[PDB]
Amino acid sequence: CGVFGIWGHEEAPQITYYGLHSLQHRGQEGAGIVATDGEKLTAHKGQGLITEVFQNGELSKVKGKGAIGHVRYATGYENVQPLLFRSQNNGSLALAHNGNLVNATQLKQQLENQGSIFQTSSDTEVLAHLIKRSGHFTLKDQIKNSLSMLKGAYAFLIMTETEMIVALDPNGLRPLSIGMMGDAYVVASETCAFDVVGATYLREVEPGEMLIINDEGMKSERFSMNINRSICSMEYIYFSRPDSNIDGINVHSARKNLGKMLAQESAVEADVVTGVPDSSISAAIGYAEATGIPYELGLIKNRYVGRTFIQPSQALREQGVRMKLSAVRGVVEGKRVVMVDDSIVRGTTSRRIVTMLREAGATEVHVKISSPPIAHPCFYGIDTSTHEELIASSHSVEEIRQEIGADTLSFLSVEGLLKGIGRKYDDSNCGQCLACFTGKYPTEIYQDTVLPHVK
Amino acid sequence: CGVFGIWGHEEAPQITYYGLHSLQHRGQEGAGIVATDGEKLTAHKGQGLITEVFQNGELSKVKGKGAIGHVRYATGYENVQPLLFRSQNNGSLALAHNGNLVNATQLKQQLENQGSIFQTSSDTEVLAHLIKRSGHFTLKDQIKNSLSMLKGAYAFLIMTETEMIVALDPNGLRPLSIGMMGDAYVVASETCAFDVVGATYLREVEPGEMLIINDEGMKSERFSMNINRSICSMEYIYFSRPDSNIDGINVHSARKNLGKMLAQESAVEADVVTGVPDSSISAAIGYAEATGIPYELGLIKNRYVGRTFIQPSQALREQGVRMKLSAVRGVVEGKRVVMVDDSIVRGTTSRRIVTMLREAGATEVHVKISSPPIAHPCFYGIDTSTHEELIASSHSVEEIRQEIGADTLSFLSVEGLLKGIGRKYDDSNCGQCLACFTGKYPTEIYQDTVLPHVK
Amino acid sequence: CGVFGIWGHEEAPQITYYGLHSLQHRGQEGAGIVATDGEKLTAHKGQGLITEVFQNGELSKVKGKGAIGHVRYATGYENVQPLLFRSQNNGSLALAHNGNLVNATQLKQQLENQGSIFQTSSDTEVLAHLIKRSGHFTLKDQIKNSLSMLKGAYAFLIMTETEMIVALDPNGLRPLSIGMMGDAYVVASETCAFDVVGATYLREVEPGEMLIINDEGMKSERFSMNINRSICSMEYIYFSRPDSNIDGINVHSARKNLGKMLAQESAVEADVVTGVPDSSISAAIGYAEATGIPYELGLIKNRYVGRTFIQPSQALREQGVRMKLSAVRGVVEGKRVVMVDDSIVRGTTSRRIVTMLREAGATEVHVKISSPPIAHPCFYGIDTSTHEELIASSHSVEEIRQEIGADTLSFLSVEGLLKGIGRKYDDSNCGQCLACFTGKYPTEIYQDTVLPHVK
Amino acid sequence: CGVFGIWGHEEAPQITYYGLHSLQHRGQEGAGIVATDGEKLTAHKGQGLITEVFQNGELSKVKGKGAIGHVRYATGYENVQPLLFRSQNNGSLALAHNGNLVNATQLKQQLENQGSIFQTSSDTEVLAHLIKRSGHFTLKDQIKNSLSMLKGAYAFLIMTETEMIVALDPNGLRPLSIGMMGDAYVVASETCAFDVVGATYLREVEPGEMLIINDEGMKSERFSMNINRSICSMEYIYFSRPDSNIDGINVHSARKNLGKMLAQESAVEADVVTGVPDSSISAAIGYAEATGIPYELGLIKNRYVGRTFIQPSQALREQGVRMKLSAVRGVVEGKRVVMVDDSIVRGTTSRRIVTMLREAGATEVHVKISSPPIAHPCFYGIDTSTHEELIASSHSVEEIRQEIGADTLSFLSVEGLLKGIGRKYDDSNCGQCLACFTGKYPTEIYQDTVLPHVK
Ligand SMILES: Nc1ncnc2c1ncn2[C@@H]1O[C@H](COP(=O)(O)OP(=O)(O)O)[C@@H](O)[C@H]1O
Ligand SMILES: Nc1ncnc2c1ncn2[C@@H]1O[C@H](COP(=O)(O)OP(=O)(O)O)[C@@H](O)[C@H]1O
Ligand SMILES: Nc1ncnc2c1ncn2[C@@H]1O[C@H](COP(=O)(O)OP(=O)(O)O)[C@@H](O)[C@H]1O
Ligand SMILES: Nc1ncnc2c1ncn2[C@@H]1O[C@H](COP(=O)(O)OP(=O)(O)O)[C@@H](O)[C@H]1O
Ligand SMILES: Nc1nc2c(ncn2[C@@H]2O[C@H](COP(=O)(O)O)[C@@H](O)[C@H]2O)c(=O)[nH]1
Ligand SMILES: Nc1nc2c(ncn2[C@@H]2O[C@H](COP(=O)(O)O)[C@@H](O)[C@H]2O)c(=O)[nH]1
Ligand SMILES: Nc1nc2c(ncn2[C@@H]2O[C@H](COP(=O)(O)O)[C@@H](O)[C@H]2O)c(=O)[nH]1
Ligand SMILES: Nc1nc2c(ncn2[C@@H]2O[C@H](COP(=O)(O)O)[C@@H](O)[C@H]2O)c(=O)[nH]1
Ligand code: SF4
Ligand code: SF4
Ligand SMILES: [Mg+2]
Ligand SMILES: [Mg+2]
Ligand SMILES: [Mg+2]
Ligand SMILES: [Mg+2]
Repeated sequence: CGVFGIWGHEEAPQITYYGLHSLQHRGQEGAGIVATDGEKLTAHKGQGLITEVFQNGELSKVKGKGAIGHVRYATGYENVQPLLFRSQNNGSLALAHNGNLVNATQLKQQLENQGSIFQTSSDTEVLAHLIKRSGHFTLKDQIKNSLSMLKGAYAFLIMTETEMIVALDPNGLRPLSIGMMGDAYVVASETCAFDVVGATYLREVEPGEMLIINDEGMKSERFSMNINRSICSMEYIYFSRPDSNIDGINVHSARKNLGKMLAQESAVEADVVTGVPDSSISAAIGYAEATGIPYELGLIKNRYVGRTFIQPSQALREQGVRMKLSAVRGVVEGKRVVMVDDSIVRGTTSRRIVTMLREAGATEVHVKISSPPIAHPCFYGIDTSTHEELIASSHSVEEIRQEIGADTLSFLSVEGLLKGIGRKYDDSNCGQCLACFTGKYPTEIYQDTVLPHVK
Repeated sequence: CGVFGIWGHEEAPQITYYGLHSLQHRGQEGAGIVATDGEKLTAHKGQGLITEVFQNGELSKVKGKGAIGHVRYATGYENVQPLLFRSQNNGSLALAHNGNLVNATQLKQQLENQGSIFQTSSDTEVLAHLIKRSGHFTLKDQIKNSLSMLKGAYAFLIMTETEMIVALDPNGLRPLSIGMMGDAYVVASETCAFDVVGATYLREVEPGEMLIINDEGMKSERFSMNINRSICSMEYIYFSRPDSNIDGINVHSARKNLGKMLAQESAVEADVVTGVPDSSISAAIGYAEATGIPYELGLIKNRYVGRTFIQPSQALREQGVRMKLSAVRGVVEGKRVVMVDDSIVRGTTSRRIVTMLREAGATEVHVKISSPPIAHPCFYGIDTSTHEELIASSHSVEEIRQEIGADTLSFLSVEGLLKGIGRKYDDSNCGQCLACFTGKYPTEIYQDTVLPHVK
Repeated sequence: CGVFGIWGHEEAPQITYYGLHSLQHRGQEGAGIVATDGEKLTAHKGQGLITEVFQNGELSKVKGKGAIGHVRYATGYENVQPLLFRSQNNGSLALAHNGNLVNATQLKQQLENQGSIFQTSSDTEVLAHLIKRSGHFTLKDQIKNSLSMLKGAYAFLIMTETEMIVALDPNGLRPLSIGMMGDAYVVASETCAFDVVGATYLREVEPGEMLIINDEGMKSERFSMNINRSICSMEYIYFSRPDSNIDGINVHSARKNLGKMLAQESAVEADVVTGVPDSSISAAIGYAEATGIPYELGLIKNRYVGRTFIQPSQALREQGVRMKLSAVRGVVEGKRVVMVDDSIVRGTTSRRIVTMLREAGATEVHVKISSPPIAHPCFYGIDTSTHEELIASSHSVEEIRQEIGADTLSFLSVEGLLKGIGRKYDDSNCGQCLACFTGKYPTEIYQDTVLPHVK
Repeated sequence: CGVFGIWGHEEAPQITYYGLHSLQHRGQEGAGIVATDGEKLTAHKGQGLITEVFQNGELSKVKGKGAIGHVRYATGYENVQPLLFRSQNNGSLALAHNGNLVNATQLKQQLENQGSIFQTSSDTEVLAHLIKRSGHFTLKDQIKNSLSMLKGAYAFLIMTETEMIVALDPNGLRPLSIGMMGDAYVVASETCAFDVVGATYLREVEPGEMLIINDEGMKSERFSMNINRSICSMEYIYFSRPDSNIDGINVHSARKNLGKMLAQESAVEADVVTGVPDSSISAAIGYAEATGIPYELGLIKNRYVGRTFIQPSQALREQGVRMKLSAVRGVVEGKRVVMVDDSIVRGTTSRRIVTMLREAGATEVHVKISSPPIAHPCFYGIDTSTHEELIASSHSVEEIRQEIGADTLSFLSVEGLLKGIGRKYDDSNCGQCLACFTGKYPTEIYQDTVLPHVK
């Protein structure tokens, strides 16, 4: 999921459309914008892409000087964010979340026992309920208080008629950054949103920090003095857009260095290096460049394989009909190929890619993954978690190489990964979460905790 | 436009969906399939993408053992091909064209003076009328006769209840190839269609050749003994998909060598090489690889900028809101950049790209084009032609350079182009049309001839 | 089908929208408007209702000072009229037909043997082909000549850049009338269109007459000196809108008199008179009024049973789920009911209505039909013809009574019908066609002649 | 709004579709069904008509043995009912309301001060919140308790996995009735739903009664011992379907007697009586029948003037383009006309109708309304309330006549209204609410009370 907010701009909702658009890759299962003129909050949101949602429901209707918007990844319209709430006497509150609350089950029951009704399936709503059923005089304080009860990953955009309030979990598991458009303030899951809308980078939101932005500026305030830096590794490996800089480190560049690292760890002798569009192009470029083997487009992703697309019958696929990707035998025929991918999860893609490549007449396929094996669940986002079984969880690397049918299989080591990304922080893992590789989670996982999809 | 036919396959219409899908890049302004069981011809076709056309109108309805399908590029439903015609006594005829008939105006008047009514704007219809108002006993012959009266570029798919008939203009200006799916025969504008559906390459259809395919096989027959090989250069430079092999030469590989050629002609000293997604990625890879400068993603194309997408107000764009592309300052900031593009037409894109790149903090932009300047009209397809004025037609490489704002600007020479593609044919231009560069057209252009868009 | 044209009005296409709208009942299977400014012809047309076609495709795009429009009844977007044809040297022609050409098969072959290609399934196209392949210098003359070769029912609207041309078959089987909007001329299948758009009635187009309307006025010209008046009876009984006056006789009033006639022929003793909405409301009002029995709404038609509507499973219908109509037991329970309907065709509706009425607790059902039995095919329109078998064609009135389950069944006699409508022409059937009752067709029916649906 | 529930039927959701369909006239601004198999509650709902909602979202998905459905009138998807609520431990609750809670503002603040979040704008949600934040052990009791805190009009359908619970406000302002389908129980706003789905009438739900229906039957329980019968008069005059029997009195028959009453109060000498389709057809029939003047269709409502329909420019309307209705001059030309309408609100319709009728050449128009003037707000439904100003509130009868331009204007007296409906309940107004005529409301209207639209 991706979130974008901006405060202090005539066309805040348009900017949000564009910002949110640049984050559209974060998920395409819904989208929404809520905007404020100072008096009223306007809002349109729906399922599907941002474009399926607007000009299928007018962007003109939503008007304001501040807005927050959310792009939802999904595994019901009630769940499409931002969530907006109105009240008789106390005005309005819109909220948008990226992450996952690892104690949400707990809190829902407590809040339900206190008499809260839940209408969505979102964590964002839980935050809404804590805020309401909170003692403090001010919202700033209701929020600070509520935040400190949440466990897990969360980047939160919240706004009312008069302010925008931004908060990041004290591990800073998800990225969140701040930018300037003149005097406007902009806040986005990824920096690419800034590039796209004309915003200048300012800095990251600090884990455990909270920003209150309004017509007289921005103020920062802690809500968790002790912080334990562990940003999601997959943001770097896979999930963010390559033009984004996570913490000033560019995602393309990082992923390319992950390729150089792979080349230094497990070089093999070969004729062409291909990436997989679009997950592992930057790794592949980096790998080829390190080894001296030429980078080729040995695999093509069909640009138009949306949800509209009719799946070939399984019998057709046996026949050889491709769906999303195919191997270019124009390029690989008679070559021995290094196929670089960002990661392996189920293993199903790499097996398929190895098979197509051989069916295009590659003589060797050497699969090289720019991540350590993925053997543990994620609990910090629906986007990053999965219900699918993990191959790395039960198969050794060699057991895996046999399953995908590669000639060789190589994963980046953890040091390689950490070294490749080049993150500066002082501890044995550079302020990154590595839970899904190592099994060592940066927050406690309770026994009532459900997997993000399980909601 | 792109055309796909297959004869001898239970699921000919499904295969055509998938084949046509792989050619979807050829144009998205309409699409259609016509299929035959041996008795009746079924057909669904509409405007928009293949997916907007199917599951918006059922693919299940169209059933057969042969089908031909067309994907239309455009600058009205009546014009979406294939064109299907029925008759009381003489059964049916479906026709699909890719190319442009440089004498269509002439023929229309003659056929109109003979009492033909025209209901579409397509060249395909002209062929239908010549066939009908033709003397010969058989269709094969009516077609051969009709064909010989056409001037220009044309790949034709034609079919009836009982046969499929394929024909290519005797210059072979557009590609057309044949493949096998078991015993089925398959014919497509590009080979990538074969890759995608499980077809094996057989050969190209010969310029001036005509194929008749039916339940007992395929037969070839000339309709123009003297042929003059001049395949569209842009198919190689720009227009085909990179996994396609035009005449056994792979389009990715070719375009990459065009990069190597650029590097040998006009190397400059720089820090990063970027392509433009997706037009000039392969050129860029090749250029970087030749020069030793690192390949980076210094430009990103937003994946979701469909026709649904709301254009930023011109005032917003002045503000810095991007549409389709943006420059990654995460990558270029402080670097001197070689920006490789396939071609320049209006010049408007390259100017923009140069500006964004400088706004992302690139210190130098060196624009290097993997084509000779484009200074003459195309007359051999709506896809390849344009109503926009050509910058290269009135500006020296210098006045252009100044106009896009590049530090340097370099076009591939013609020899470089010919050498890069590396066609082996014996004549001064390797069996390629270079008309839009050189002004020397491979067919005669009459005075009544309209530009392809003018229809 | 219904046709509307107007010449000499800034907003001719809007007027046509509205005119066509008032004729929407004529059929809902497509619709189109073609308009001219004097230079170019603009045109939008599609399948479905006029509103599904406009604001699903803009009315703003079609602009002009004359337009013709068509509303199509159906049992292909190629078939939606008007048909528009363009040419290199000779400008444009749009044509719209209401009726059916009883020799169309003949003509198509002849025109096909002369080398015409047919792209639609419409009669309108045949006229287009005769006009083109016609010897005379002027269009007026080409049309007159072409017309005289047509056999059957036809009201034609035709127009070019400069004129509108209107023609009615020399039997005047379909209505067609002329009106004035200021200085504009208006032509419509039904007069209700005039009421709706602010047009004044002028007169009927004479059977075998042809109008040429242009910027200097209207001129009349015969194309068949000998005429034989036989207007479709169903236009009066059923098919036209009740606010329309066919030949100055109002359709409501006529149908009501048909009710008075029924009352004079076969009065029965009963408690309530119900019509069937909406086919036989006026008849029912008239019947009740004659007999003195009270008019009630003993049947209700659900206003929202469009094509979107999910048909109840046949098992549900056995359970008692209704679709379009139901009987009001609030009104009929314990009463003996006269149920008046305009006509019987298959018989399936009257049986159902009799059953529902008995299930609402009516003690008697007396079915009284304001038309003679329908025992012969129609050949003069798809609207008026049917592929369904005619009950009256094989069943005596008695049998039909037994089949619908009525207590009594009564059809209007032919004299009653003729007397009720009240037309004053001097011949044994008052200038009406009674073919589907009597079997005596007012034009010759050839052996190659297909039923209007068979196309 | 209209509500339909049925318990104990394999196809409960289909039946609900059909039942809801028959209540579609109640409003077309949304629709929804929730169904239960005993374990899970399934639900589809959306904006627009029932058919726009289903087969645009599958009815097959929603399955069960009980269901409740709602059809919403509106002047958001969040507001489309039924409202469905789920919980971790306590299962599910769906609720649907028809009516309006005249103290909802009060209760929302109280519930908001107790920490409730409100996500819809509906009264239905308020009931949901009272139920949750209620002390009692059982739901039956939580509801009874919650109900007793509501002020205003309310018919409520509520259901869970195991039961259906129905309740009517102790004034019985909205109709609600019970029927049988074999052993199934059916509950609907109007009886016409029963007719349509094959249900037998059982009785009305008693004002202040509550039904609990489950797999072992139905049980009744009061929640307000003292009841004060005042059913909405407009249900009879206008709002219900003519085949519905409100409290055993048929709505057609009643409205017809309202015509007889009008005829007895203010007969005038005239030539034809027309109603207005479809609001005042039954009144008109009754009037004509009383006076002996013939009933004619002097006005026609265009059947296809949906929300899709393009409104004629105001300039066109000045020209004489009609929208929904037009006058039949075929019928009224030269006649003096009694135009009977159910009611007058703004007065805008009657003025228009009088004008069209004169433009069709009626010599006199005598407007006769089958309701007392409407001079006071409604507070008991969005359907029945309006934001438009009431003409009768500031204009004397004779001042309205001048405004609509009638020759004469006549309202039914209150006695006439009461007498016509035939009602005899032992009080001065027969158990009907007459608030919008008299100003004497049957419940107290608080100072915080907003007009139903104001939400
Ligand atoms: N506009 C864009 N340009 C380039 N890369 C992008 C863009 N948007 C997202 N991405 C990248 O796409 C990658 C995944 O692409 P995709 O092929 O859809 O993934 P996968 O094949 O694994 O399902 C991500 O790792 C991300 O960096
Ligand atoms: N599925 C695909 N994968 C990669 N490249 C593709 C694909 N389909 C088409 N192309 C390529 O895209 C290029 C043009 O992409 P695009 O960015 O849309 O062009 P442009 O930016 O010039 O308008 C073509 O030169 C073609 O080779
Ligand atoms: N706007 C209208 N108002 C009243 N009657 C109309 C209107 N439009 C068409 N009609 C009438 O509707 C009748 C048929 O209505 P419908 O119930 O659809 O026919 P059927 O039930 O036989 O299929 C026609 O006989 C025609 O006169
Ligand atoms: N299927 C139906 N058949 C007949 N009358 C109906 C039907 N459904 C609703 N009605 C009636 O329609 C009347 C209003 O019709 P309409 O013309 O839409 O109202 P109005 O013109 O006042 O806006 C109501 O008074 C109601 O009794
Ligand atoms: N790690 C990861 N990879 C993903 C995700 N979604 C798609 N992918 C892609 O899926 C690949 C592995 O797919 P799998 O092995 O499960 O078939 C990775 O290369 C990556 O490109 C996700 O959420 N996480
Ligand atoms: N030559 C050519 N380039 C095209 C066409 N359509 C899009 N392009 C793209 O447009 C670029 C030049 O755009 P322009 O200079 O006209 O603004 C080329 O790099 C190519 O990527 C086309 O039909 N022909
Ligand atoms: N005569 C006739 N009736 C039609 C037509 N379309 C619908 N109807 C209706 O169908 C009724 C008879 O239906 P059927 O007996 O075929 O079931 C007539 O009352 C009329 O209301 C048509 O084209 N012709
Ligand atoms: N009383 C009433 N009439 C309504 C309503 N909606 C539509 N109408 C119609 O509107 C007519 C009066 O329209 P008006 O005078 O406001 O222009 C009544 O005859 C009735 O047919 C409603 O909610 N209440
Ligand atoms: S477990 Fe893996 S995917 Fe999840 S936050 Fe940590 S690094 Fe990211
Ligand atoms: S046969 Fe019957 S339906 Fe046909 S034109 Fe004659 S009267 Fe009309
Ligand atoms: Mg990948
Ligand atoms: Mg390019
Ligand atoms: Mg009828
Ligand atoms: Mg009314």
